[PDB]
Amino acid sequence: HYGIQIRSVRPDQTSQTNVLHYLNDGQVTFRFSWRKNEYLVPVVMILKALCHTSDREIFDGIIGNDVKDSFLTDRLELLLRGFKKRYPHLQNRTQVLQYLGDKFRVVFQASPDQSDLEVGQEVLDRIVLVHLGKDGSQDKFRMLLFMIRKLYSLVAGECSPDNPDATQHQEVLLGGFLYGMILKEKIDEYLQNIIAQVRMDINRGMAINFKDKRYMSRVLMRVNENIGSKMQYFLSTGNLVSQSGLDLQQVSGYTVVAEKINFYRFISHFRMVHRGSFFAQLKTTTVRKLLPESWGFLCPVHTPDGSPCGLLNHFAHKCRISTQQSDVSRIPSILYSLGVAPASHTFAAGPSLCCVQIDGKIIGWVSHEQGKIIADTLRYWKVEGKTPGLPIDLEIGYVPPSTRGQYPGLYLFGGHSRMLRPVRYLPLDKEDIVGPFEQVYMNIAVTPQEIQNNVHTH
Amino acid sequence: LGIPRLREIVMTASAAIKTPQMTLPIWNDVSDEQADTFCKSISKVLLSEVIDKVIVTETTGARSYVIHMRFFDNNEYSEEYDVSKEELQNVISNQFIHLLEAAIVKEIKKQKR
Amino acid sequence: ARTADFRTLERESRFINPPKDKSAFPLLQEAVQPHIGSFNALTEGPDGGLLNLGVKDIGEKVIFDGKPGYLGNKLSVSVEQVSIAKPMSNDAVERKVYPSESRQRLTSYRGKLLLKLKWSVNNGEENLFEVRDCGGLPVMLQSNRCHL
Amino acid sequence: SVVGSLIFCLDCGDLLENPNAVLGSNVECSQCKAIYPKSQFSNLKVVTTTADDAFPSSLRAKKNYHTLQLRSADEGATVFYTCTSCGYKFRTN
Amino acid sequence: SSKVNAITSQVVSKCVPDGTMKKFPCNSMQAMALSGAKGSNVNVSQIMCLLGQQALEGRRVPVMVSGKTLPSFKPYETDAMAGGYVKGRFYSGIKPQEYYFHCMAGREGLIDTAVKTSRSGYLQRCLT
Amino acid sequence: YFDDTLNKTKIKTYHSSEPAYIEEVNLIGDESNKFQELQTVSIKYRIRRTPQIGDKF
Amino acid sequence: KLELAADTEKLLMVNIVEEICRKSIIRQIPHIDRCVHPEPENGKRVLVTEGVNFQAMWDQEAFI
Amino acid sequence: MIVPVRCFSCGKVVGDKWESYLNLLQEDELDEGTALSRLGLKRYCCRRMILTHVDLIEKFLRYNPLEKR
RNA sequence: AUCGAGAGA
DNA sequence: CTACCGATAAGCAGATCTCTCGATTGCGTAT
Ligand SMILES: [Zn+2]
Ligand SMILES: [Zn+2]
Repeated sequence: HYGIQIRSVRPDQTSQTNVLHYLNDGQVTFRFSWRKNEYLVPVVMILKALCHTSDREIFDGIIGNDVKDSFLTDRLELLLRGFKKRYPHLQNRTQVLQYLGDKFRVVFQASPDQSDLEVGQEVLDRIVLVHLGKDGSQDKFRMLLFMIRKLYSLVAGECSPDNPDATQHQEVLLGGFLYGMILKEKIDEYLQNIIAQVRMDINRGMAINFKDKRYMSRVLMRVNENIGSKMQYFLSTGNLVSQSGLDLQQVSGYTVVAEKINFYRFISHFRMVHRGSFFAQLKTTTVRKLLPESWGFLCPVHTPDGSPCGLLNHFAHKCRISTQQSDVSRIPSILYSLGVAPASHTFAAGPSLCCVQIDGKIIGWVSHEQGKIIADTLRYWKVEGKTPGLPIDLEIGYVPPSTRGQYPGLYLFGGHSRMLRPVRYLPLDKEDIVGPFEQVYMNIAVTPQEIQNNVHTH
Repeated sequence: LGIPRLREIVMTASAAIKTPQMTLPIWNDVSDEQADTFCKSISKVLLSEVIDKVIVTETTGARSYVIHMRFFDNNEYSEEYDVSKEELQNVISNQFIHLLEAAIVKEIKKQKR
Repeated sequence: ARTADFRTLERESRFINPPKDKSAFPLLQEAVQPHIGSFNALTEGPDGGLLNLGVKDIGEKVIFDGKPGYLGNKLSVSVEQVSIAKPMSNDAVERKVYPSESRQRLTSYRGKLLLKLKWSVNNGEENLFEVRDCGGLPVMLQSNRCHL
Repeated sequence: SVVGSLIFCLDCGDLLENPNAVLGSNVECSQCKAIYPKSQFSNLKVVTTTADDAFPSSLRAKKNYHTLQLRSADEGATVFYTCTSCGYKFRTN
Repeated sequence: SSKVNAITSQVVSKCVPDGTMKKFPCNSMQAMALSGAKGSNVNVSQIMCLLGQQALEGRRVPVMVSGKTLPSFKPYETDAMAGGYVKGRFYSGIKPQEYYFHCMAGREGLIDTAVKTSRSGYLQRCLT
Repeated sequence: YFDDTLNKTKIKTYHSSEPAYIEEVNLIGDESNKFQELQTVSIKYRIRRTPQIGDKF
Repeated sequence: KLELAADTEKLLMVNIVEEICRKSIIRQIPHIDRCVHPEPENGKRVLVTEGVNFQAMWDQEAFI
Repeated sequence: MIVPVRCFSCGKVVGDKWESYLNLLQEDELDEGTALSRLGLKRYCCRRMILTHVDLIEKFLRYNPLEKR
């Protein structure tokens, strides 16, 4: 029942989920879904397709200096040996990519010109860790090693199950990003429609010419181009008619009618965030509970009574949602100045070092005390708007080392859909912006009368 | 309690209920100490409830295992569960080793496929 | 002092003559900031916007003709630019249509969606570009694709 | 080259086959095609231990100023005082 | 919860009705409570003495993975107020943290009533 | 409206138990470039909701 | 000490051992999970056992 | 919307006092209490009618369909 | 007629 | 030495007070 789920999102704000199930026999499987169909793949196959890597590199990546962890060593031996025994061939990344391309040809509608090697590169670029994007295979390799370490820590009992229904591990789909995703999907289907139309031309009538403007204009007139009408249908019905399916659960009820009974109703229409229609038809009631993680982000009071109680909650009136990607390029340069060892030539692992990670991309490794110091310094320089590399909206989601608690590490976040609230930074007395991920570890007094010395920072 | 129990009783008449219990009246000549001792000697005790830790020293120098079993102190687990050295040795020799062999061979047959 | 106060005079003045510089109550618009920002980000911002990024990520899907190793001439259709126009009407030179008109007509308030298709053949031997109307794309009020 | 129960080749960095599953005095790397004599591989002793939490038993159970560190550990902590009577604020290093 | 409920009982038994300003039968609040017209001594005590421990799913308030039950309280705060003990009355008002905890409890109560209004609907028809 | 398929004038009817007053009548013309007849008209009603016994406050 | 053929692959030998230690019983009477001695309510002194097996308790007449 | 002609609770005509109330607030620096007192509104039932009137008809009047805008 | 959103006790 | 009857792992059928509003098949084809 263990696993690791990451919801990677492309730069055009499209989502792709990659899970890492654990098998009791010692092998980890990689699960994704291209169309409305689930596909399973051994984790070492993708780990070898990502880059030219040996088996000693995988071992030294998933295991750091703790070669004496018999749990880790036995799990890794079983995993590597099982891959080598199930697929005795595929000794090189080229062979692994070719095998992946052979595995996925009809599912991806790959063209006959597409070689198997480049089809494997295509599935690699469109499935595993899409947020790293193309030309980020080394980063995807490091992130997969990190996720395997974290899964082994989870099954070893050294980590706690991150709560999916806690606001600490949630964001909000803004509803304009959903519009953009559906537009991208519809124009993709439009391209597929014109390709299928020329396919029917080929199969029926030999009169074709891919250089004829008359032929182009004649075949385009035989396809459907009412993307606007399809968008109007989506807005009118709420149904998400998708041939591929988004990374979402429900298929209907995405658009509500903004009622105008009074201005209070109208304004609250634009402040409500829903859990989903999935949880309305259910019996488990742990998802409706009011949790401390919603302090300052979700309203404790404003929630309807009856069926939608606990699911149709509203934001605090000072809860800001980031719709723009923050300038993050020079933050890695700042981090290396603070003491973060670069993630290219460090060779460290395990939950005994702080994994400094920016927007789902590993930046480096550093001790826990130094990670705490770095988080404090980033907060100080973020509130004090002198350093040009640190936007005020940066969410410094530090997680300290505990005993069987959460997985430690420094998790800097930027980008869209984040939940942000203004809170007064007590040193130098200036406004600060915090998110749900970092809030649950920082002390935030509710009134200046009750600040405790060396306790509260905000 | 409540609706789940009313369901178990009058809605489906389940032969296997969630919490099967039976009440045992006691003789008035049995002290509470004797009643508690009887409760301990009647309640079940698994083998895992006297185990401190298990160390498996696997050596392939033909693939062996040296399964050292560590128990609590005798004057502790005998007092807690009324289980002695003789009964512990008997269960280990008869049922534990047999189940271990069965699990090992089943896993071996599974790994062939 | 006074803990609270009716702002009778300024309320009456602002009712009689609305502001010409900016809307009072800035907090009333920071509430709908998420939706407006989400819709604005798909047609503006760095790298051209979310729609341009999406059509870049989609790429091209190709087909062959089978005419005489050699499967024939390729047809790599793709999109590289998506533009949204503020809603207009043709009732000539196009005028501006307002959401008041949309509500009164009991019809939608939709702009015009234009995609330039890239009818590439044989890996860039010749490219037949063409923009094309794709129906009416509904737009959200007070967004950069609205006249308000 | 050898850690616990896994043996890696000194050059290729590949996980060698199980020593007792191959022919005598010869184990072949799947990529190096190199030769490792079965000597110096006497004891592959891997010692484990139970989960320390897999046996839940009753016996198991019975057994205003704010100091801050900014740059590094070497530099001293900075205390950010704030008087409550007047609102004057200063930091001490 | 047992200890803080003992303290709550001490407070209410000490301060009602001896400490009240307007007394029965003039005090209409106590008149309604004792007479059985509306309310109860529990409601009177919550209005006039304190709200007491907030019980959630048979437990106190939930605690995040960091040991903090709320951002205001330091990790592993051994204090009754941190765990949900509201030393506040509806006559004088409750602090923001106690307001948050009381909202937790009220939401749980609303959920339970919504479930219980029809959790027992199939049994009657199956019998009848 | 007069129907040519019937050669007889047919009326519609206020289908509501609650009486109302005509607030405004909007003449909507189709956006097509041709200039057709009047085909869509919007009629608004005003209902006096004097507070009576039974409604909630 | 336990021994096996060299041809066999690697086994966890901790997970299976833990499962077996959970499974194997030292002293149990069929269907009885736990017998406890609650405080005597209504005056009578009663014991409650988890699991019903009437014919197994008929033999302990000296205490029941 | 438009000033109520009569006070709800008692029935004293307060509809002829809205403009004079605004004048007393504007020209003289009289606060609401003193202005209401000078207007002759003694009972708080009468005072609330003019103290809390919103006069939304001014905002309603800018949408004139009979005038070129 | 069907499925989606919501509302009252 | 094989037929017949149990006996647990797997598969398969099924319910859990009133009232508004909004929306409603995709292509294809032979003239
Ligand atoms: Zn090698
Ligand atoms: Zn009056």
